[PDB]
Amino acid sequence: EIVLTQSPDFQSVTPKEKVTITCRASQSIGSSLHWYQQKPDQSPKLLIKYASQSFSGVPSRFSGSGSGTDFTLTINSLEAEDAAAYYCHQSSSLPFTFGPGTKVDIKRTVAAPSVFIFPPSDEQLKSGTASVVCLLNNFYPREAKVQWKVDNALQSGNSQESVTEQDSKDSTYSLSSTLTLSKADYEKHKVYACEVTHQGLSSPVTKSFNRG
Amino acid sequence: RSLNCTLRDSQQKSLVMSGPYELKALHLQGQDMEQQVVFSMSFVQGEESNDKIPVALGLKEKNLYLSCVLKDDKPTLQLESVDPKNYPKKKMEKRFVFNKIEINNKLEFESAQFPNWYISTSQAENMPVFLGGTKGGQDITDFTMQFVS
Amino acid sequence: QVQLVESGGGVVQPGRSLRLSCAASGFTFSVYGMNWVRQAPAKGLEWVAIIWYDGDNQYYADSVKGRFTISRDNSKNTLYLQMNGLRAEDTAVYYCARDLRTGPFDYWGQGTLVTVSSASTKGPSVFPLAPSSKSTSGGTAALGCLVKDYFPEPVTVSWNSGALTSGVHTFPAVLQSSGLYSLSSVVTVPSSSLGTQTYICNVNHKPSNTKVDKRVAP
Repeated sequence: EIVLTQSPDFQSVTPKEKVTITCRASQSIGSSLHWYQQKPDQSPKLLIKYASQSFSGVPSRFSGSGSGTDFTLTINSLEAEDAAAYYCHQSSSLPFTFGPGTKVDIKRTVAAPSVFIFPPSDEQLKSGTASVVCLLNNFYPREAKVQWKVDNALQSGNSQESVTEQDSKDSTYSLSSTLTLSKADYEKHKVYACEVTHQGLSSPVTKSFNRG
Repeated sequence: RSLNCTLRDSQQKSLVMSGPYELKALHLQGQDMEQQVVFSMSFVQGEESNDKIPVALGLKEKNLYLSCVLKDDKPTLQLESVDPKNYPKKKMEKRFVFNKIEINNKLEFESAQFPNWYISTSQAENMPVFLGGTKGGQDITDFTMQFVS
Repeated sequence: QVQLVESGGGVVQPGRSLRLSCAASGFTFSVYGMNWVRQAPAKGLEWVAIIWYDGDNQYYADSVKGRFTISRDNSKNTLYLQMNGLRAEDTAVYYCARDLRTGPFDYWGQGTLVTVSSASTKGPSVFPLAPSSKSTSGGTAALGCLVKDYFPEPVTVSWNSGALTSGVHTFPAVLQSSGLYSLSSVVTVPSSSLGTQTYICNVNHKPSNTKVDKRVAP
């Protein structure tokens, strides 16, 4: 099959500036290279058809170039709504193949997360489990570290985290971390804290509560 | 020298891709005309005359070229997989060469590998595009060319 | 105009079978090639299969060849995907897609999720993440709902029947060891609203008949 190499896998770009993403075919595909955009929680959409033709309804800021093996997708005057995934696909020969994709991050001003801690609910504690939630709201850049501390002890193998995709309007990310313990283990300790390290904060912030 | 075009038979049927290496001829209405195969017609070296012009027919959006080969010892039209890096060539292999004939304001495509055999369509809807020996009978050998930008 | 609607997605045990369908409208279905494109959770796009306009010819990706069958019914404007000998690697959102000249995929459906696992369907426990002094910054209070231990994906989370959208963050689900999923949905609201405006997280999990309208009280 024809292998499609997409470069880069991720790119952070300043708004109103230009973004250039390349697609490389292992064998010559002529002009049969198409570009797609996939926004979070949405189905993919055709941007550019046959290397350089803009599809019906696509804004003029999206342009495609290339022939043979090397192809480029250019996004002129980058907007916050362009924070999405981009894919190249070849139709020159069967089987049809896609590139691995490129994620585009919009470079806005540094924003510290507003950190919130949530103790386990009375309802969950009644069922025999205890989940502590640490929320990191509206921050930029994406790079953020959350550490769980229970009575001055660093936690491992008992937490899971989830990050949203970049917000299409405010260009921020939000992160949720959940520490899970049994009801018995939860009742043995008092100080529950989530330590947050982010560029926006002057010093690493610690949001904590006492079980009692 | 090369040009991009769409070919329609004398009965106005459009040519569409039917499989990995298959073309079919059917009538397409209005908006569906965007489905017609885009051909890459290249002017190649060969036997030149006032009646015949040697051409090569590529699929433009595919790594395919129309080819004439013997299948069950009968001249057969096929779509052959090629390396687009090497094609189009000035001196094209015989099987890919077609003689572009101007009749009565229509176009005919005779096989250079098998003379008196032409690119043909059935009178019937949605039948494969094939190489036919008969000229002025069952098979349609006349086509109209429409340039694309 | 063009509309592509997928159906048949759900849970299927490894080695078993599932049949997908796609209802098409707003174009001459009988003259357009139809395709299946898949996307595993948090992964890229992968072309599955193609069926040309008249349904006479089909082509498959190397990863599904001999297990999957693509078919169409031009009298009913429906595209099908018969998936046999299913393995964990087949877990993906399966998109219905129309092609232009056997080239770009010009129109796409909404996709249908196919979960290939031996896990049992389980409804989520909806726990409130109550707004307190530990979840308040100035005049803004953060609250939420923890949608814990459910199977399979997806869950839909709305706030106040969809009336509350600003400041809402619904986190992508995390898959646990047990085979069960867990997610969180949060919202930052003005502190003055607490006690007067009712905050309900509407959690709907169709595979288990679960519909929870949990009250998040401060």
